[PDB]
Amino acid sequence: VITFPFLFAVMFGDFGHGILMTLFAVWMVLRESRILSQKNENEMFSMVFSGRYIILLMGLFSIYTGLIYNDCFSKSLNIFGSSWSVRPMFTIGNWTEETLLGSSVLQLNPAIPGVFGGPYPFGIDPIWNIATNKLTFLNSFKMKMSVILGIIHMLFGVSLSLFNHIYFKKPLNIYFGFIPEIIFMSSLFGYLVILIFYKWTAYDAHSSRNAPSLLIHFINMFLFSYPESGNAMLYSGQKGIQCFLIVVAMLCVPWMLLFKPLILRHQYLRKKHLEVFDFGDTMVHQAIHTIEYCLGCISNTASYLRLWALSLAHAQLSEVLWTMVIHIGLHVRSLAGGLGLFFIFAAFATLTVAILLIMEGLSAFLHALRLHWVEFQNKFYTGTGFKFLPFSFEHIR
Amino acid sequence: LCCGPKLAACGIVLSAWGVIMLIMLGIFFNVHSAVLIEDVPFTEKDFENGPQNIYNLYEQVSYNCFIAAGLYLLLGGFSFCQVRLN
Amino acid sequence: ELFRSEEMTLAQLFLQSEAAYCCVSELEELGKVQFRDLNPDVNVFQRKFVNEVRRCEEMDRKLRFVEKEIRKANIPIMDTGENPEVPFPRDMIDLEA
Amino acid sequence: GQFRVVKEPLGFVKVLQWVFAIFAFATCGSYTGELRLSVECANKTESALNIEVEFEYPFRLHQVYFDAPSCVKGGTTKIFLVGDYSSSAEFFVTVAVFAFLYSMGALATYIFLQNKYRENNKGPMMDFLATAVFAFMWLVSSSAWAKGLSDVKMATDPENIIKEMPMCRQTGNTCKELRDPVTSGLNTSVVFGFLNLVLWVGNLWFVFKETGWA
Amino acid sequence: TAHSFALPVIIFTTFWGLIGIAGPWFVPKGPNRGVIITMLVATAVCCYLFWLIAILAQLNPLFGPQLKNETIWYVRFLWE
Amino acid sequence: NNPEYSSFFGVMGASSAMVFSAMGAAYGTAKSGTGIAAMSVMRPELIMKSIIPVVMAGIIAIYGLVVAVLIANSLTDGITLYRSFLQLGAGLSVGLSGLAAGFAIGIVGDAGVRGTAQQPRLFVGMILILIFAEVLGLYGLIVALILSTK
Amino acid sequence: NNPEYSSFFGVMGASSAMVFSAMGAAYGTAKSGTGIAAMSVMRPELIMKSIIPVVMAGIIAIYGLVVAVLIANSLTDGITLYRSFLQLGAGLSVGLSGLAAGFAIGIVGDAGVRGTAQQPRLFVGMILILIFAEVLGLYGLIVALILSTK
Amino acid sequence: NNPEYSSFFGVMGASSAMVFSAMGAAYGTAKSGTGIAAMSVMRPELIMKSIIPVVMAGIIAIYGLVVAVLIANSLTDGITLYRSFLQLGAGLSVGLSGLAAGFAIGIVGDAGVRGTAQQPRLFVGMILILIFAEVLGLYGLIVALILSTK
Repeated sequence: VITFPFLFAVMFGDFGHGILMTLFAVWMVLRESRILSQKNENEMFSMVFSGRYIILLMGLFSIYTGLIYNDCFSKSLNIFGSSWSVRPMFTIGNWTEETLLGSSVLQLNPAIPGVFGGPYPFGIDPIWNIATNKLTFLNSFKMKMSVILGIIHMLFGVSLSLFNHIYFKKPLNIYFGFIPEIIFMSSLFGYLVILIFYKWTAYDAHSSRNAPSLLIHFINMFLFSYPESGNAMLYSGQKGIQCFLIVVAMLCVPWMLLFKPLILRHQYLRKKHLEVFDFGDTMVHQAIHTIEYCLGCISNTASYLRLWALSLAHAQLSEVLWTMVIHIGLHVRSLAGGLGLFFIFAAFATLTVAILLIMEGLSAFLHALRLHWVEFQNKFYTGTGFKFLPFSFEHIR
Repeated sequence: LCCGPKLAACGIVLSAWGVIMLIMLGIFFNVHSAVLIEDVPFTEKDFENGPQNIYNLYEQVSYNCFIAAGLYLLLGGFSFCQVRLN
Repeated sequence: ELFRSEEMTLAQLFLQSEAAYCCVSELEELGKVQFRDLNPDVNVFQRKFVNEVRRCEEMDRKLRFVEKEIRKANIPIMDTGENPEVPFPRDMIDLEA
Repeated sequence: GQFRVVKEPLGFVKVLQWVFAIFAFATCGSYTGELRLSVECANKTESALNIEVEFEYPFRLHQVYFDAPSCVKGGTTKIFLVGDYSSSAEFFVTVAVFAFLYSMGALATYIFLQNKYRENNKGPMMDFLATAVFAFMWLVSSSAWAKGLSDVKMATDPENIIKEMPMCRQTGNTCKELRDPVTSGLNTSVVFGFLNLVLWVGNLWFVFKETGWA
Repeated sequence: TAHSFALPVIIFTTFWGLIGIAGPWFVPKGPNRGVIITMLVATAVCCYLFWLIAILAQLNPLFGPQLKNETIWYVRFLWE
Repeated sequence: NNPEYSSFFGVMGASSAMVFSAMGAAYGTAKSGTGIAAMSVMRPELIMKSIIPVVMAGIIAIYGLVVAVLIANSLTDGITLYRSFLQLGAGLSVGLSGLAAGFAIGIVGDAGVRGTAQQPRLFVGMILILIFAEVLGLYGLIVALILSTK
Repeated sequence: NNPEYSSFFGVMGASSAMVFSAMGAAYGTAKSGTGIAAMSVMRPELIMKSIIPVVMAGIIAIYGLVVAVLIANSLTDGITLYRSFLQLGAGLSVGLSGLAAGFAIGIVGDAGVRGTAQQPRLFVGMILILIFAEVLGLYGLIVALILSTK
Repeated sequence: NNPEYSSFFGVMGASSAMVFSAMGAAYGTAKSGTGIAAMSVMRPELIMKSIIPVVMAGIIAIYGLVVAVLIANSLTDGITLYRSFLQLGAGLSVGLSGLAAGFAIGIVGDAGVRGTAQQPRLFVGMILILIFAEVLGLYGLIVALILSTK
């Protein structure tokens, strides 16, 4: 009810398009009586109307996520005042009118103390919408956000599995699955989230020239291939801590795999002999479950980068549809530009509805559905029940 | 004149969206807000003596946006009239 | 609540053949139950009340023909929304007439 | 008409709340100020003899700047002023306008339609709610505007500007103030803020009687 | 233009923590209570985490933006 | 100093990442849309549920766009030839893996939609097979990202 | 240096942006027109609705035209080689992505039009699939603009 | 000193390791998916068992990804031409071995699924055949690991 709108909003983050979506959802909710009574074969309208209460939360949380991205139709709002400032580059730095004249795109740095004034208090700093190096920051931030959200969501599903196991009395499931399963997930990928937050809270412009790469360190962490040249270690004791983490991850695979078939063999073939138990089939079953758990962990952790992929696609499509439709009418010298804007805005509205709200909205919808169906539900929700379909007077239609 | 009720509904919704957005856009240009610099039609020789030279063009584009918003308001009125006929 | 599936249970009825119609009408109105087929080995046309089912289909054909003619005509169909549970006594014959 | 109502403890209080916050706008929203200083540089021929700069009531001072000397080659440097204080000053004047408009409307009700006001004590209830909201509005705006007026004085202070300006940090240079913007009007503005706050607190009982809750 | 990183965290942490912890108790005793509590708690998690990631991603930056000289010249005047 | 023609291979990385991903998405959409069109004539109500293959095909174009934009924003005049090669390698690794994923999505989607017309229970398996087909483009993206950020 | 031949790659970027987009549009118009002609023998009233695929095929060529004009205006005699490569990359990114989008539009339009002749409910499904196909050309355009103005 | 063009063979090793493994996995998934879809029309019960061929095909893509990640992680600008050739060799050995393994998986998976619909006894033999067709990817992976970590 909440995470699906929230992940959709992660994909579709744009405050203005979220406003439009919320307005549409509120229109449908308010007019639901008329819409309910005026039934017709319009598949699109009827299905969307049935989904109306989903779209309400979708629009509201796309509003929230667009504000956190500090984006509105590909433009930021700058309500709290930017943390990034330019004047210190001249006052304290060595810039000058001659430097501006001689460099077209120039630069900026926080090393001089006056430029950077802390994090913009609600979301991304507005200067990024006018900075050319925008995506160098946005892509890193969004990759890290995708990793964090995906890992936390998969961990949430793994945790939900326990509430099933206790009720159903699957003690072997509990002790040689979930506990090993969550230990595996936290040791391998939860540690990556911890590293992401550590790098954000620890490493700074003064460490810029030697700051490491999380991808490379994370992979060498699997390979046990600690290098001694190039980039430096993330923190003291990382070698030992990482070694412990990988070793526990390795041990967990046999821990999940072997004991369940072995204890089942014990209690259903040694006992009751000292429906029938098949050692080979059970071994294959639990080996299948473990191989799937681990390769699914890797593939799903990667698959949550789908969030960033869609976010970047949406952001760039909004940028182009602004900068080559309504930018046309804005960047004209004459006063007839108002009527030009009228027509160009008709075109802008139609194209934005067709592409961003419909195509990208639909893509985000189905991607959030896919994530919930597989990358999150594979952890706890078996989903092999029936729908209770009662003898209950459906014939009003 | 006359038109289909669906056409009139589309017209009024489009007019509302256009009015709101373009009024806001004109406001934000008249504010000289920085995030919209790239859309101002200034020329490379307008950067000599100070921000006023470009403030004037910001004002011009804001006036264009307000004019467009007025056009969309008139369209919205006409579409509301069409809906009333239907 | 929506937290997890509602507790569910099977039950069975021994029910006077005369009172079966009344009870199934009341249970249709109630709508908190799902019947299951106990005699699937014999096709659904070879069973007892299928003759009454056929009579109901003839009635529905009559009503749908009249409804189509009404659609062809200009007079509105009323949407009052009355939802009575049909009784057991043979109102079927009066309605057929 | 009910012109005699304007004499009464409620009508008179409304006249007070109308002349006040109007004088507050006249003192705050009308403000445009100026600043001057002078410098004798280590090389006397490079002296910045005269400086003049100006500002307005919204007090977005950081967008204001003046060409100070650099005491090198006689070239100048662009000294911007310090900070902005809209949240104090603009908020205070906006509250003043709100109160002015509401009290004008209240006098309009009193003079011609006070029976409609007294009907079912709904007019008294709405005026009591208005007084309650304006108490908070003036309280917060007046505190923020006291701090903001102190900030305006500290930001505009020519001696503060000289201390921030690094010329005195070089040897040989001398710098001094030449003019400091007038303060009486803005002091009167904040004084009006406090007076309006106390009146809005006091009128609670004056309307509580009419609501019947007194 | 310093946004000291104590006030924003206090504000939004108390905000979202209250939404996710105290609001559940204020939801009335009714049938939809459980679903409503779940919405409150999980909205707290999702939104608070999103904001926290966004603000920490800017805490301690490694580099500064890159700007066309025109926007440098403009923002130099406009912003503090 | 670094050679003048170095930027060519990086630019080709960007253009390839976009072009081959677009080809994969185009083939996937074409075959899936033909399947949906054949399915509709008999089973209209499945039309919307059966658009999912088109969406998963579009994911591949989005992946190509991500890598292409990343490389384009990473390009520079003085790009070292090593970085140019890294960008070309990432561009191809995402573009051609996305092309393969588009082939897989198109064929699986066409056959699966046609089948789901005849037997609704196939839908879940069709979704699983489409996921396995799309994770190929995802792996291509992973390799492209590792190469490029390295 | 900036060799004397440097503008060759930019000119080829412009030529590609136009030629390949035009071929995509020509295919997306040929297949769609054949489908419309085959359908109209029995559903003459569906012609105007079913012309939409031709319109989107033309939109592909308009993307190509935009990028080609942009490159041809950015060309200069002293165009540095790095900029020339950027323009070639933009040209291919728009042109061949538009070609893939045109193939997708042509196949989808043909199949969906022949379908909507027999099942009218397929029309809006066609519209969605065609928008997905044309979004491939739009992605090509986005990457082309980024490269060209980089 | 090591030549500037050395890294080209390493980046092609990574790109090949991923691209050809992806093509093999795509063929294996696509043909097995069409087989599953055709089977599901009559025997819906067998979808979740018959999915196994697709898992086997995906494991080939995982092999490709692992080798590509090893190569990409081992890349540098000064990478000696010997190590660059070793990485190209690893990339080819895993990419084309996975290509062959995926083709075998696709063919045998389709045939085995369709036969298992007719004759359930065929399932165990299909598993054995898939394992023999898939360990080719594992042999390619072993050779690629040796060459890449050498």
